[PDB]
Amino acid sequence: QHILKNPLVAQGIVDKAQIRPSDVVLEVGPGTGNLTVRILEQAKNVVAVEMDPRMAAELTKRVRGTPVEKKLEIMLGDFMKTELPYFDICISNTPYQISSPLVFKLINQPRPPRVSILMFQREFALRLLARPGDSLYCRLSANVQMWANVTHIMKVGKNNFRPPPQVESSVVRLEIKNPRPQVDYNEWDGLLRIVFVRKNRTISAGFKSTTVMDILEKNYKTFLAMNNEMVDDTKGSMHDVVKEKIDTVLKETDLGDKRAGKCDQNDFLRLLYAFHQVGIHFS
Amino acid sequence: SQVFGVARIYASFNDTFVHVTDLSGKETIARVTGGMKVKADRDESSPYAAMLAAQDVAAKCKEVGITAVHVKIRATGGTRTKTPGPGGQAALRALARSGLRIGRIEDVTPVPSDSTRKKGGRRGRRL
Amino acid sequence: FELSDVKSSKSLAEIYEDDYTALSEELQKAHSEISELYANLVYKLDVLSSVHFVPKPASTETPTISMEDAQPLYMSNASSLAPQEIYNVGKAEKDGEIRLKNGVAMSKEELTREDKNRLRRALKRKRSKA
Amino acid sequence: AVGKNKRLSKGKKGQKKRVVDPFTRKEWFDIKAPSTFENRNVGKTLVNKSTGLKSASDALKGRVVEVCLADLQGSEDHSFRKIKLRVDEVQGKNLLTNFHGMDFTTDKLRSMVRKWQTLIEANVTVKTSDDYVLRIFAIAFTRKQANQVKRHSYAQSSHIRAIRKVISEILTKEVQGSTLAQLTSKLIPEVINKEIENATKDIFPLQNIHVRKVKLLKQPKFDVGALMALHGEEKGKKVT
Amino acid sequence: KFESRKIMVPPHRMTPLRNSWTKIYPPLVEHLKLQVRMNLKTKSVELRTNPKFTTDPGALQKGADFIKAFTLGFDLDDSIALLRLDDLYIETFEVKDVKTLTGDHLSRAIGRIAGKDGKTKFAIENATRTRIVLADSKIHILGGFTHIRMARESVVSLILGSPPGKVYGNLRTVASRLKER
RNA sequence: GUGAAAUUCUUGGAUUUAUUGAAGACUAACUACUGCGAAAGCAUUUGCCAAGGACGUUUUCAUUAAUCAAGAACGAAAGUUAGGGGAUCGAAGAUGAUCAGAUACCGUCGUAGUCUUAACCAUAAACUAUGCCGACUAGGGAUCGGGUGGUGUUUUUUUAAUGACCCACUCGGCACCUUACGAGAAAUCAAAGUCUUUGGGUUCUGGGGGAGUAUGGUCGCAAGGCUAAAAAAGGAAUUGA
RNA sequence: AUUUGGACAAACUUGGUCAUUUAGGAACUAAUUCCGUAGGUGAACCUGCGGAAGGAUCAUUAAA
Repeated sequence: QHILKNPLVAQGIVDKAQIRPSDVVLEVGPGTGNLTVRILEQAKNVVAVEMDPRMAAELTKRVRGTPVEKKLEIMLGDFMKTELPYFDICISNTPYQISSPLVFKLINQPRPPRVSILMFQREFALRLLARPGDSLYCRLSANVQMWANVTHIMKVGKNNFRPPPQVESSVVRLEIKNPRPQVDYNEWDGLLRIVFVRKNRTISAGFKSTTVMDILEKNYKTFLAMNNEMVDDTKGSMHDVVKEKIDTVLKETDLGDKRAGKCDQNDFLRLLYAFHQVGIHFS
Repeated sequence: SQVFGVARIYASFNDTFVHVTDLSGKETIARVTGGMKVKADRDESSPYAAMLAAQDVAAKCKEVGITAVHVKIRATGGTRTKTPGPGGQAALRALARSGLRIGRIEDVTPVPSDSTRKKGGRRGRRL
Repeated sequence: FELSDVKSSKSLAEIYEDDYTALSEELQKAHSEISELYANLVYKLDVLSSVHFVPKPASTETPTISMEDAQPLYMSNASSLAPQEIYNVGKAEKDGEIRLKNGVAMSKEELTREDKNRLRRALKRKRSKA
Repeated sequence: AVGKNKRLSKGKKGQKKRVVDPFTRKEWFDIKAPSTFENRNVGKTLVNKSTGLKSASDALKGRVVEVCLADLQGSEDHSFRKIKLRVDEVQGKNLLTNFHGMDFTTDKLRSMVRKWQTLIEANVTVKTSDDYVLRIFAIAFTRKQANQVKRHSYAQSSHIRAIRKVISEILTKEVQGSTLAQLTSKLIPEVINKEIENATKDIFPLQNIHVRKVKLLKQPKFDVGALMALHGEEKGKKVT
Repeated sequence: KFESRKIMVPPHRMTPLRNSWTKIYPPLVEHLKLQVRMNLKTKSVELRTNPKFTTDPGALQKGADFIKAFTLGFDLDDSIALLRLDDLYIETFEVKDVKTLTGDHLSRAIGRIAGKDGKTKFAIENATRTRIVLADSKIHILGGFTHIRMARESVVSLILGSPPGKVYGNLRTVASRLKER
């Protein structure tokens, strides 16, 4: 593990957290407890989940005897598996390998928190902060810029970390878009997978892959079966007849030629609307 | 006088096949496996498995009535290693101690002249 | 410990026969040599600081006889053993029994409830002392 | 592995009882080499059954056996040598066999492989006067002279191609002049590589000149009378 | 009923074979009773079991393993150790089988897996109680089954590029558990 | 199958055995302190097409030479566009196992790709980390190619080739090793040497690290626009009192 | 196919029946480094490809 060496950046974390006194705050990996006692001093309720029995024991031994131990509660177990309550702010410093599924979880949480602040790698943070026209744009970047809006705060140093890691870090803030736009996440994820198989090929060729053609053929086929219609007989492959269909969609939209690193959410939605319009569904 | 068998012994890295066939390799006399011999998953490449396998297939070979045998080991070959194993040496010792009349030992391992790319990668396959 | 990167003096048969056959003989011989040296040096200092005559300490297989006996040589080992040191009393092996240091033994079922109470009180106070 | 902690799979849901009696239903059949060899009586094979004489015949015709010339001719000098034959005809537990191919042993090839010489290979494709299509692989090494002060013995590619052409000429001429059994008899006492040696004696000192391998590629039409001739009629016993 | 085996020898191995041939046959012809001949015409050695002089099934096989180990490049005493035991087993493998490398990369790798003056090789041999033979690409490891297994894992690490300090760390670790057992 | 299991598929019997056939790649060992190419790069057979090095020449002509902005050609891998097949391997992705330990961190599938055609794309630790052309300055062994001389052996002889090894010499190369008479920060260097401070011809370039600060000097970057909660020994305790 | 009247009548609702299980007080028992390229969602970085050492060389080994 790694321990922080900057109560000043802890002060920066709580200052950018911008605490409301009516907050229940959930913390994954509370650590040695500096952030824990700061949020215990700042908020109304602090729930801390922990997977380390030794860390939870040293924490309860450090916080046993304070006035806010009645407001502090320590839950044990894999927070990704166990049930989580409502919270207004989430602050954590976990290993990022479980933070990215935690990122998806806090996006898809029912009644999502108002604001949240997280710590990531420098590369991971820039990949999340990737805009169109930039080199780090990915499926994760398009997902987070679709479902929410982000804001950079600051960067962290490994020499200021103990022990110093290899990869640098940074601190970001996540705010879920209220209300959430009614995009079927299945359709959005399927189209994002299909468009970001290669971010610099043509979207035409990205559909011209065989497996996406087969998947959308099966999807449109069971769609036609559920709508109870019959397809005209294709002399070659059903993949090829619905490929011609999607090519008509592409030359209708005039965007399938483009580069996937530059097109925006508006072109994304007009394309998915064209696909739901012609009856193509990614799930 | 004697009657000969074909003791094809595949010395896999984590397995041992002791298959004996008749002439032209068509009439398959017996076939056995290391893990089947010793019911473990670490010990499917065990010299002890080779011992028990050689003893059992020697019992079958003397059962059918074949006395002498030419034995042909074969490693993994392919793009993998082409050197047979200590399980192969153990099986050879065990069959020699079983006492079937060894006519000739062979190492027929399929060696590529010029093969394809292995599943390793740019840094190495294992460890 | 630490390994050696020189050539092994012995072969596989030699190390395997060695294994196929005191902390260590080296520490034993080292203790022996430094003991004889300390004996000689204490002897030298006794020479230099003695008013009275002190000779040399001593001089530094086969069946061999030990002249000096630290015992009367005709006493049995069982005779020199003390009865306490050959049997003491402990707690009973059956948990339904309780054996005391004065040798008394009590079954947990032939007792009365007041006696079980005071016995639990005694065990509690002794364990709390512990 | 068949241990109690071997996690069960689909596998042996439904199996059978070992009642096939394979070694009692099977039948031993002695194969026998053509008359060009000393010990024609070598090796017995097992036919699976006897109710299908058709199955016996097609299986024995599909049999492709292999032997070594050492055990074939009693001279264990030719242990490295190895040939493949195939039973072409059957006659009452005795099976006529005929030649199919040839190779050496890998350890012989490996030992002949060295580091300070050049290996030359010739791979000719030919058809006999017996109309057997064949492919021949032969090998030789660039030895050094007795006066050789050089560590290596390497020659020019001009010499390589010239000697290659010389070799392939020799093979084509001898095979087209020969028939099948004639080629086998030539093949036995290594005389062809000696011929190539005496031919290439002027170009360069060579060594380990050996025909590596023989590949039957096509066989002509069937001639049981010719097979009986090259191998070397029967009444019954009055069962009642 | 005699029974015989033949074993080739390369000339670079035949030179110390001729040099120290005198101590080769006394362990076998006396304790295993195995007829020896050596065709320098064929660069091979022949071993024949006589039925009345010898009734021992695995002895010809054991002598075959002995001469195989020596010809593969192992020393006389360790090949004799293989004769004394029966559970001594050899594994050879190649650098191109584990991870193909080219030219000076292969050269630097051989220098790495050798270490300065075979010091690392001696460390491996002392730790795993194994014996190692380092050819151009063929690497031969004689010893017990799990011993040569552990040595194989270590030398695979060396080939892949492990630094010798961390190699020594893992070495004293595995030697600690092997000395504890 | 791994360190270990596990996903996986095996009575329509996998794995294996033998007999093949198809596919698409690849051209090992031989193989070098070898060779070829301006480099990148170049190993199956044979043929063709051209080309080129070097050696040999009492052939040719007679400065036609070097350095060179502009401009031109080539340029690993990957990547991009349009085709092909597409065995293997395989950024992505998908999962089994997440077991202690990573001392022993994968297993499986599989898109792009991997190769090819037609184009781009011009980066590499594209390194001898070392401008070119030219001249001089130690040896000693090598090898390769060419030629010469003689010596031998193998070789062969009105046939279509007389080639192979020896030594002496010769060019021209891959180089190797010793040393300096020289130089230096030293390693070292036959150049990174050519008499103290210095002129053979020629393209280019210049006058450490982190930290901390001021920034008009510059470029990117955004958001939301109704939403609400008010002190405890009133301990612990199979242990106490 | 359809049809008359009875009885059984599942099942449901509305409850009645009895049955069986399922915190307060009150008792007791027991106590490795680098380039370039491509990519990445269980990302203290990793994968893939093509390159460099600026990564530590022991042993045998002319012929009979």
